[PDB]
Order: sequence, then structure tokens, then C-alpha cells
Amino acid sequence: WARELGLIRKPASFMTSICDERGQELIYAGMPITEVFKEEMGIGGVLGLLWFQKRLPKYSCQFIEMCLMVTADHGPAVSGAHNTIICARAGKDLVSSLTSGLLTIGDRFGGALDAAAKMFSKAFDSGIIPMEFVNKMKKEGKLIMGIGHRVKSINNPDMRVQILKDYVRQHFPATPLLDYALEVEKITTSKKPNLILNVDGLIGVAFVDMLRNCGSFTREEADEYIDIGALNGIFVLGRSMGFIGHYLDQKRLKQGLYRHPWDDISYVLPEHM
Amino acid sequence: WARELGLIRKPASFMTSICDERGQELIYAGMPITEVFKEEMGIGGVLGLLWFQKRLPKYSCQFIEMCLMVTADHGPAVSGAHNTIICARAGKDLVSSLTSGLLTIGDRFGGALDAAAKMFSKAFDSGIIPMEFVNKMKKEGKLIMGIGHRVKSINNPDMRVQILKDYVRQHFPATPLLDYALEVEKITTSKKPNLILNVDGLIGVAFVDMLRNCGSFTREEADEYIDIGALNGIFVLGRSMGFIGHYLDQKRLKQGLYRHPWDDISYVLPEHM
Amino acid sequence: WARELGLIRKPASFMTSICDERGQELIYAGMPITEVFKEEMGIGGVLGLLWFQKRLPKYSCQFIEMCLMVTADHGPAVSGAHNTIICARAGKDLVSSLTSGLLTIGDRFGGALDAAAKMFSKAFDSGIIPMEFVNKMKKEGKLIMGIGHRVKSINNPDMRVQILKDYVRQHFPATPLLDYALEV
Amino acid sequence: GKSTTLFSRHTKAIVWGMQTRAVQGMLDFDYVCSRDEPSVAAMVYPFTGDHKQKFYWGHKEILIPVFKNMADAMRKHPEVDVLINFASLRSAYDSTMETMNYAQIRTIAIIAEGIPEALTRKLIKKADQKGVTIIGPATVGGIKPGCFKIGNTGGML
Amino acid sequence: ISGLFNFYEDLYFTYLEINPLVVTKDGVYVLDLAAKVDATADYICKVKWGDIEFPPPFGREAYPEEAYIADLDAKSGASLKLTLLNPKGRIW
Repeated sequence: WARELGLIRKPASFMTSICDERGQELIYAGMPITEVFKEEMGIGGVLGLLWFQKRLPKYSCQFIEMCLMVTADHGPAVSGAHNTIICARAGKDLVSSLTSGLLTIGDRFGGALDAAAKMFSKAFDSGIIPMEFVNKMKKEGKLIMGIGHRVKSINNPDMRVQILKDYVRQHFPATPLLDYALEVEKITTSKKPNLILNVDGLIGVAFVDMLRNCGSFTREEADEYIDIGALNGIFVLGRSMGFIGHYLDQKRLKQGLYRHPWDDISYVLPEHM
Repeated sequence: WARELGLIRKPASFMTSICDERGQELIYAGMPITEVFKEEMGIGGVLGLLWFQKRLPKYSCQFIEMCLMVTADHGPAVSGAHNTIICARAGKDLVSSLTSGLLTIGDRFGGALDAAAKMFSKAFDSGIIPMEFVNKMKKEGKLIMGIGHRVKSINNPDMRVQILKDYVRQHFPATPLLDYALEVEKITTSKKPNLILNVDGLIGVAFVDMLRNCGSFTREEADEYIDIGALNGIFVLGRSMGFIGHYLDQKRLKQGLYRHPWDDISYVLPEHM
Repeated sequence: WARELGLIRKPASFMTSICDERGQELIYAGMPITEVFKEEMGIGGVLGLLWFQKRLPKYSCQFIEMCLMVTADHGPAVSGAHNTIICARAGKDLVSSLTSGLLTIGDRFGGALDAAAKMFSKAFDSGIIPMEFVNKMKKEGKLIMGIGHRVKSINNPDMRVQILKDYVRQHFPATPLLDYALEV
Repeated sequence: GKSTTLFSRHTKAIVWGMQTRAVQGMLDFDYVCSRDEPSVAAMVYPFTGDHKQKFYWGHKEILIPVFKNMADAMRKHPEVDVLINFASLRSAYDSTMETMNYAQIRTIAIIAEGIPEALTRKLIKKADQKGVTIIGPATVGGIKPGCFKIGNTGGML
Repeated sequence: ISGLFNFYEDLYFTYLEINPLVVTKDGVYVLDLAAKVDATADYICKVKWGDIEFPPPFGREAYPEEAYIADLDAKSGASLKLTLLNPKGRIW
């Protein structure tokens, strides 16, 4: 009542430069929800509004929705979807299963998005010829993140790498970081035939290409969105779709508890500790 | 090697009728990924392909994407966005922050989606008139889930209930459950002026309308996806976009550790234990 | 059936040098379960057996138990307990509430156990006197993790420092890194 | 001096590289030739830390260390007299030149296809000055039945 | 000749023949050269070579299907050859 009439004071936390809920409309970043639906920005538009708080152009939101359509499930053998099928197979719930499966997106699985963006950006902006950048990595260990496929190698093209690439070739100006990265593709295909740029590497470098090569980003907005880790989120939000698809599939097939048989384990316990 | 020449046997676990990763293409439910991008289904189409593993038609994928667009962030005061901002503000990383925020989508927050779906479907399939269904919710307690708004009432409509509704009034054939629920809306507006169909109820009843009122679901798959919890995940996956947007916001605005000062807490410990 | 008579081969994953579950008893790191209750080790003993897979001595077992007794709740104001109360107050269940509240033990809340060990070990094994170690950390910024209390300062001890110290003063031979940290 | 008895039933090796299939075949050969010890003491891969790989000595499982430093490998194992080098054409020159200043390596088998001919002439001359035997490039390996077998020669068991 | 030996080494030759060197009062002039260069050092010299097509020994014209799967060698990793010793033979 005293604040309804205004006389006391209170300093506020939780600074939230996003999504005004109060008032007559659900405002997003700066736009009313009817203006979301009348300007017809999709979920790429609301990811621009939520994640970057910027209205991205009509080729960028189409690339982001295509991008979230390729960073979906990559099969149940991989580590996080495996943990989802274990946790769903213990019959937990949707949210606990998805949560324990998403708790695997780190640096060894699916974090080639951020590492393959940070490293390629640090190599192109401190520019080396890739025929010496690859040697600079060769002198240090630590393999070039986001390069290598087991089966689809070259002119057996990955075709989700290519459907993104032919989006980036067609509706998409200014590709010097993928021109550089395709030059790295040209040069790292000289050591091995297979060894093509990954899909979780290509999303990172094509998204840095989007961020600092389209408009709306200066170079201190654009580097802060890479340093903060906004490229993990694309893989996370794509793979949540496949994780919940796995959850519903493991509930629909009506499976019971998994046990992991002991003749796959090889206990190498010490002698007598 | 004996399995490569096919001689021993092994029964497998993890039956997994989704996302064939092996072979020459990421095959989804039944369709190649080049056909996925060629027939031009959005992420709603591949949400149909991973969650229900069926090609849902073009109004329906747009409806699912629209559902994700209105079940996006609904402000940072609510509990899940609050946990996302607390974990972001402890400076963890993206994934564990989003993850600790997503692990609150339960029954008291965000669990109006499944509840306002099961309750209205159980009232419609065992049919009672709304003028006695509300009285059946009167003689038993348990308020009707999915109806009510604190502010935006009538001659002041909820305006994202309306965007959704004029999508489902327009782009959506044969919708008896929403007709039933709109009559329940007419009668629940008689007691109080506010008490309109929620967004957390309209996604529920219009999505049961999506499932058991469009094709592709029998009634034993259709009720089975309601029993499993395929409606919890729409709220989860929509609100995760807002959670990542909150995370990137709290990293970019660069705030220190939140502490929640001791005068909101009111310790009521026992005397001497 | 071909493996029960043993003619094919299989390479295994998951090397797990801990806790033989199969056979007649629960065997830990190297010790049966009736022994670990018979040798009278608490959870400090089984923490040595699960975490390090070594039978730690009984003063260190009491020390590990003592540390686990002092790193309990530090009030519901702090960030992890705050998230536990927000998640529990949405009425989830035990496991997801504990899971969400534990999912912030990071670097800004509660991650000074690891940082205050790696920093002091990198400083002591690359050893400087305290009177130049403090200045070497002064020339870089980046505050010494594990130093600071908002209220309890001096002539006002933390009093959970002290019981730990007098356990280490009595039951604990040869503690040089605490000597270095006490000179710091 | 170039030796005349290259391999024996006590010949111990270090295989350079991640070659679990070929070293599996070699330890298979050590088992089937009724030898007492494996022919492989250690592995050297620069992109991975020291750990232990599991292998089959018949049915029993043993552990072989992958070291990172070869000086560490010679400190723990002074009995190794032969190196098998699975490096590529771009790093086996460095690996071989870096090998030859270790004194107990007496013979070297270079598996690689395409160490360039000026570079391998430098390898030949430094083997001549140091006294090392190169079994080098565009080869499959070497087999002395009962004693030793290099890499993938012969093939499966 | 001094620079030529550095030219013999910093371009990784094998064979390099000048027959003859016609040198007049105007200066030195080379008429013939014959060269074998090591392609396995491509990681040293593709920055120095460039867009090189290596000419065959002057023989008959290549067929289109050896060209296609030879392109597939340029596409993938295999080693091919198919060259006909007489095209109207029976033993393929």
C-alpha cells in the first residue's frame, strides 16, 4: 500500500533486459506479442529477441530455424541421448530424464560449437595461412575441433553439412570465415580423406559468420556473444528436441529397467586395499 | 569379428524407434534429412518427427511452433526463469544454468499444461454438461485447471489466447474439445469476470485437439500420449528458449552473486534442539 | 553360451577400479563389507575407499567426517539452498529439488575448495616467502580464493576453523601447507 | 655397428602411435609363438597422457602403458631395442630423427608410405653414422616366426 | 650453379638436367631442362607449386571411365589404375 501510493524506497536486483511480462501484453525484448505474430518472426525471431535482443533479418531467422533443425538428435548411441534413454528407462518423468540427458553437453560431446568457434575465430583474426595454422596446432597437440567424420568423407558429402552450406552459398552474403574454414577444409583434407569439417564445427563457424558478418553487431557485441557462450545454446536447444523425442519413445515402447551386463565391464580393482 | 561374419548372437537393449543415425543419412522417423529440408517442414515438423514420429501437416507444425512461441519466456519473476537467473548469476556455464532452471517444470509451476489437458479430456469423454461439470468441481473441490488470469479479463482479452484462438478458429478443422472448453469458458466467466481460459490451459486443450482431433492418432495412441506426458514437454521446450535468453542476458549484463538478503526469510527454528 | 564355455573374446568398456559388486559379498576397493564394518570405519573410511580407493588412517577418517559435518547448510540465503527451496516450493519431489540445488556448486558459490587448493599448491610448490607471495598475487589482481569473511574477522574467530585446527593440532603429523597458509 | 641378430625371443619394442589393431595382432603373435613376455613394452602417442591399455595374453588380460615421453619410456624400460613407427609422412622424419639419439633403439621399422626421398636420404645417412637399421618406407613390416612380428604383416591370426 | 643447388634443395628435386647451356656475350641461356620433383613433400611446396597438372609421358589418350574413377581417387582415398595394354584383348 505504501508503494501503491509511493513513499518508502526499494533498490531492485535481477536486472533482466528482456521480456516485460507486466502490462497489457507479453512484451518480448522490445516487441509486443501481437507484433511478434504480425511481423511474423518465427522462433528464430524470438531467439534473436530472447538470446541477443536484436531483430535478425529474414535470411538469418531462416538459417537459425534450419540450424535448429540440423542440431537435433544424432541418434541414441551418443552420450547424452544414451543418458536420456537410461533415465527415461528408469521411468522417472519427462523433465528429470531430459535434465539428466542435457547434463552431458560439455567439452567432449557437443561443445565443438563453442570451441570450434573460439579457435577458428582466434586463428582467422590473428591471421595465419591455414597451411601454417594447422602446423601451429600440430606443434601443440589439441586436434582442430570440429573436423572429422567416420563415414561420409568428401563427395559422399554429409548433406546436412551441405544443406546448411548451400544455404550459406545461396541466401547468404559474405562468408570469409567459412571461406577461410573451407580453405582449412581444403588443407586438412590433404592429411586425411575423411577428416571433413564437422556439423558441430560448421554450426559454430557459420554462426560466427552470421554474428559478425551480418548487421546489428559491432565487434564488441559480437565477441561478447562468443565469449559468453551463446553458441552452446544452439546445440543444447536443438538436442533437447531429440532428447524429449527419445523420452517419449522410451515410454511408448514400454521398456523396463536396464542393467548393463557384467561381461562388458572388466573390473580392474586393486589387489587388497 | 565373429559378429562381422555373423556367427554368435546377441540380444540388444535400447529398442529406440527414432532417428536412424547409421548409414548414409540421418534418417528420421521414415524420411531422409534431405527430404526434411526439401519438403520444408520447420522445427514443428521435426518435432512431429521426433516426439510423435509422424508427419504432422503444415498448419499443425506452425501451431506447434506458435505454441513454443507463446510458451516461451513469460517474465523473470516466475519460478523456472528465477532458478535460471540464480544459476546464471552464480556464473556456472550455459548448460547447468539452463538445466537447473528447467528442472522445476513440475506440477505447481508449468504443470497446468498436462493437468488442464487430462482434466478437460476426462470431463469431455465421460460427458457431463459444463453447467454440471463446474458444479462437479464444486462438490469435490479441485478448481478447473487452465482457466483464470490475474489481470487481463474480458473486454480486455488475453491477446495471446486470442492469437492462438484465431489460429485455431481459422487454420484448424474439426475442433470439438476447444468448442467444449469455450463453452466452459463462457460458464466460468459467469462467476468472476476474469476467469478466462489460460494460455496454460489453451495450449493443453487445443493440443489435445491437435492430437485426438487431427489425424495420425487412434485413440489408444492419442490418449497414450496424454497419459505419458507429451504435453509437459511443449512447455519445457518453449520455456527453455526463454531460459537461454535469460542466461545470456544475465551474463551480458555482468552481475555478481545474488544473495537474497536476510529480511525476506524469517527464521523460525526450534528453541533448543 | 559361447562365453560361458569361453571361446569368442570380448573387449570391455567401463574400467571402474572400485566396488566389486558380484560374488558373495560387497567388496569395496579391496575390502569386504563385513571387514569395513568390522574394522570400524565410518563414512570417512568408505570415502577413502570409494573416492581414493585407499584405506585412510583413522584420524583422517574422523577429519573427513568432520569436514562433511561442517560443509552442511550455511543458511537458506545462499544460492544453492535458495534454488533448492525454489524447486521444492514448486512441489517437485526430493531428487529433482536436490538436483537443481546442487546444480550450482561451481566457481562463484562453493568452488573455493578446489580453487583454494590449486592456488595454494601452485604457490607453495613454486615456493615464495609469504611476504613476497602476497605481493606476487598483488601484481596480478585475481584475489586469493579462500580468504575473507564478511563479519567474523579477528578477536572474533570463525570457531569452525578452530576445532578443525585443534584436530589437526592433535591427531595429525606433519602439516606444512597449513603452516604456509597460516603464515599467509 | 649394424647387428646381425635383429630379433629374438627376448626382443622388446615400443610401437609409436595409436595402433590397437596392429599391436593386438602382435601380442596375439607373442601368445601363439609360445613366448614368455609380450613383444611390446610401451606405446608412444603424443596426443594422449600416460595410461594403460588392456590386452589379451590368451584369455588373461594385461596392461601396457602408453607413455607420452620416450625418455620416460626409456627410464622405465631400458630393455627395448626396436621401435615401430606408425607416424605419417609429415611427422616420421621428426619422429625418426628424434628416435635415433636414444642409444638402446637398435633397429627401426618405419611403416609409413611416402617419407620424401631427400628426407629419407637424410634418414639413411644418419642411420649410417649412428649404426641403426632402417626397414623403412612403403613397407608392411617384418616377421620372424617364433620371435617377433612387426605391426600388421601377415594380417589376422 | 650455386643458387641452383639451393634451387635443387629448397624445391626438393631429384633430377634436373640442362643440355645445353648456350651462353654468349649477351649472357647465359638454358635450352633444355629435365626435372623429377618429390610430391610427397607437398606440405612443403604446394605453397610454391600451385595449380599443377602433371603431364603424362607422351602416350595415347586417356579414357573417360578411368578419368571418372580417377576423379573418384581425387574425390576419395583409393588407389586406382586402369590403363589398357591393348583394348581389344580378352584378358581383363
